[PDB]
Amino acid sequence: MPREIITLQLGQCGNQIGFEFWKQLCAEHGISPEGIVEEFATEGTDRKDVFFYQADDEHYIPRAVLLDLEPRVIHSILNSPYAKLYNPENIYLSEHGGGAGNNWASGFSQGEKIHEDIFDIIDREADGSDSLEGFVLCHSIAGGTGSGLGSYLLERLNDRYPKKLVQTYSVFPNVVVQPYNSLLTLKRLTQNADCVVVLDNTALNRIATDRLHIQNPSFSQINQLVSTIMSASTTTLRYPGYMNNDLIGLIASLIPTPRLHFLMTGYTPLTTDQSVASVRKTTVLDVMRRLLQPKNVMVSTGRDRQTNHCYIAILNIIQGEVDPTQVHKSLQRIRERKLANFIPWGPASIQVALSRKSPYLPSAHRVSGLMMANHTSISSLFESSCQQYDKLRKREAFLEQFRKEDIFKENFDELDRSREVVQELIDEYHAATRPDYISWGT
Amino acid sequence: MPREIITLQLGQCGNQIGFEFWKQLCAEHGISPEGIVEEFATEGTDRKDVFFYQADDEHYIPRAVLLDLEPRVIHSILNSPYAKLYNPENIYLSEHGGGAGNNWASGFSQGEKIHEDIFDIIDREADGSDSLEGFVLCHSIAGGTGSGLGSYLLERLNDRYPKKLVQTYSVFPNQDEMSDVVVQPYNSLLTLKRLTQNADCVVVLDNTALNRIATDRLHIQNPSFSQINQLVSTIMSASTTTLRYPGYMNNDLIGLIASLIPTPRLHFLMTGYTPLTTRKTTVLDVMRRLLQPKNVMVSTGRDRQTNHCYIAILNIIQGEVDPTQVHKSLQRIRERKLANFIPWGPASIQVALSRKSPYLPSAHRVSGLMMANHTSISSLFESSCQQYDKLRKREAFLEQFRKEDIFKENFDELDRSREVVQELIDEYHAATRPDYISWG
Amino acid sequence: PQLASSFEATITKFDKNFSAHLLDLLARLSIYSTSDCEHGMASVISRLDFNGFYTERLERLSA
Amino acid sequence: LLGQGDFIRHLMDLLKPELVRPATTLYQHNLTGILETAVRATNAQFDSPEILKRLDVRLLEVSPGDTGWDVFSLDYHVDGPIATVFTRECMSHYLRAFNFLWRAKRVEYILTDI
Repeated sequence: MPREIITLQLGQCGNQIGFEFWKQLCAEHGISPEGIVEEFATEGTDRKDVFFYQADDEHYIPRAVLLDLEPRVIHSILNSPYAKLYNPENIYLSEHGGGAGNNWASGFSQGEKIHEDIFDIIDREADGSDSLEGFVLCHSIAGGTGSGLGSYLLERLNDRYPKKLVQTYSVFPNVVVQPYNSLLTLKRLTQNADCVVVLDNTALNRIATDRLHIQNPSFSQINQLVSTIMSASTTTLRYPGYMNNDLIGLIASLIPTPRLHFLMTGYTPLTTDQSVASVRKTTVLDVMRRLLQPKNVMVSTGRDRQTNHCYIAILNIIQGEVDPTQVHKSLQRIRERKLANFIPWGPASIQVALSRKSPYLPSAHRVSGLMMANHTSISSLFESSCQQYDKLRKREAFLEQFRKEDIFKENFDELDRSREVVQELIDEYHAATRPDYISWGT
Repeated sequence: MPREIITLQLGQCGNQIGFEFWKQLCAEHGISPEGIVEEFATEGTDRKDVFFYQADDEHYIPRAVLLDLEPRVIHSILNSPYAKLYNPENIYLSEHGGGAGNNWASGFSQGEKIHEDIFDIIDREADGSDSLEGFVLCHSIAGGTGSGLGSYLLERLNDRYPKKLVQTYSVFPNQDEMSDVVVQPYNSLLTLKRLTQNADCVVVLDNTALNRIATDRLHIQNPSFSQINQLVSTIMSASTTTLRYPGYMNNDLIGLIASLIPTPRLHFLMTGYTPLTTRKTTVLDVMRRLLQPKNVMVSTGRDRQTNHCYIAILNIIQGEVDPTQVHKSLQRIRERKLANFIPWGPASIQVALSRKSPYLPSAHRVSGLMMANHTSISSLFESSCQQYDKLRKREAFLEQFRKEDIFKENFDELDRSREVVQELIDEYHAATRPDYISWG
Repeated sequence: PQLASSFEATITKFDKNFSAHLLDLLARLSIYSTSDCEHGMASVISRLDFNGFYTERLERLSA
Repeated sequence: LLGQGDFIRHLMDLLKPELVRPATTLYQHNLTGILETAVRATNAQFDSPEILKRLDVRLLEVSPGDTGWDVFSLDYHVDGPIATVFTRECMSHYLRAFNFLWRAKRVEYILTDI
């Protein structure tokens, strides 16, 4: 039976990242832009039903919903080479072209207004899924749709699929109401998501500039990096392995505490394909060392020198021709060298899984690696978000447009509760970085 | 002995459907429009004696009687390329060229007026039949002739041929379009009454469902009558596949019906066809498409209150079918619970594999039709009853019924028909329920 | 004859006798399935209890 | 050796309402039907048909205090030159491996549901 995962693409950025994700999956599976398996890819051993739906014509259709409140972007997706790849019936676009206005409260009110239309799609995809594992929502916490509508969708998914995993790809901002949107989105990630993978545009831009030599990286290049990351995270889904073949197992390994569900991502190498890295056989140890280098994490978490932040858990998925004995030797050397600081209240989880890449996607590198890490320095991100929220609230900045929205029409208590939840989240992340975390909630 | 079926084409719609039926049978048997067997069709393996008559000139003539109270359709048949296929002596035209005027009461009075001529024709065909199986009346339940004259003919056939089956294909008017006949709900209720009390099987043809199919599956914007009649002819051809391709079991309609209809009153069958469109289809893909609402040929209301279910399903799969794929399809349908069945009985789902006509071009290596008895037909009967109640409570469009003898004094036959149609809707819903055995 | 004697009592009795014989034969079918992976007896079970008219009775007889 | 984890994970997802039953009520035909359904709904349906036709269900010894999870086993029959390749010792090794790895999969499912 398939193990379906529904991809929710929220707002302009979320929809563009979802489109590039589906393009990357198609390229990895040898599926044409219309979803048809390429002749060289007809005999693949991959289970496409997990992330794609299969049409009656052997077309692979993404279980992807592209939602925009403005027609330009939705039409651009339906005008993309993947228009025949995607089910047109899985794209909802609000006829009320007023959008969320980069306002979380407006995005929430829009999610409430389009709840039925969205949940009909979600239920259709769940029934078209033999063993739907969960939904991954790709949205920004700072926008209107990704924050407000994202919070609405997180709530509705938690209510409708209380046994299904909720993963988020939460885009942190680099809009005077951005702190309000961010606080509301952090509240919804904390309360209605099982796991939030933080995608920091500042760190992604830094990587694109320093390693791809892209001056002023465009959103297209950022979304290509995002889709590459999503492909590396889904590689164990797309290629059947012996262990950790489901998102539930991934979440349970990375996110042991449901409220402490902010996940950091890491990728290596983070270099443009034009960076022909000289004739160095990437070893398990060199791979792990590059992934362990803070400059290769695509999320800007503060290196607070006062707080001894630590990794809660790390999974390194190394894709390509990897010797498991070299993986074991690299893990052993990493342990001996204490190259990573782990949570003191739990065992140091540093795993390395060797997997094969999709045969349909060209890999210039015989070995690549993604790290997914739960690391206490994410609390520095939560502290930064709280400081931005407090900076706006203390100035009543950009609250006039929130007061127009129902969540803020009477008061800003939903913003204040989100700020409280995010402060508690930061403090809980710090305790989870501490040996007393086991006693923190006791 | 052959098991002959006489096709009775009533009024404009019935006559047009009969003409397209004869065209389809001719095309399936490789018979020219003049009724002569084409040279290329001499070696067919089909048993024609079941559905066609053989003329003395080696011409295969449909066992079809075209009866109309309005000249347009009968003349269209006699002016068609197939005019020479049919026996002109098998065409009855009411001398009262007034038709039923979309009035059930007028159609009934016309059936009364042509009673003797009709039963004389039926008896002539019965004696010209070695083992006549029965009559199929093609009429509309909403019109005047098909409703009124259809009810009259159903009554007279039931009285004259009490051992012969009388099946009707009753076309219900489009529910989604404003009927030009303000009394159409009355006509429909009267026809449903006659189907319920005096017919063994009423095949409901909903113009609303035909329009829905034309838009959603054939991509026909505003389907023309020609396209609707082409779909009807496709269905009628599919109905004869068990007769036309010799198998080991269930080679006759009588046996099919007896296997499909455990409750004599629950004789309303829904149809589904695939492909409906302007890759080797597997049995499992066929059954999945048939289970797809876009391939069901019956407009049943999705009442959220009544958990409607299938009483019985027959899937006729035409073409090159692997029985191992049929078995896999049955297994997949069972595992997926692709069909909801009546709770008071076992789900009767049969699948017949048949060959296509060698004379008819099939674009699809495999096609499938679903015929389903499904309680959501009650939503149609309830709708018809509600429309009747809406007119009768308002006495709307009653002046023409009061002009007709059946409605001249009162509308009690209409009110009984509305009661019967309400009971039919409620009984179909019960048949969706485990208590169906106690429903009546 | 004897069956003719009762208009509806006979019909009820015949239906009960038929049901008992059907349960017997169905048990024999299941025995043949358990002795021969007999796809035919698996098909008979899946047909006879698809809407659950016989399904519960077949389960009870298995019990 | 459960090399394709997706087929087995989905098969166990579907079987849990079955495999949760006490092992004393498991009969081979139901479990082979479930295996066929899981194969066809999974990528295991694309394994070579010669492999599938010899891919059998083995039921373990039924003892009370057990459920279908503990009594279900897969089996692979052999014939011809293949049987010269796979001797009784190979099959006993495969069986011990199965009985360990199935229990590991059970525990993994247990913790995932936890």
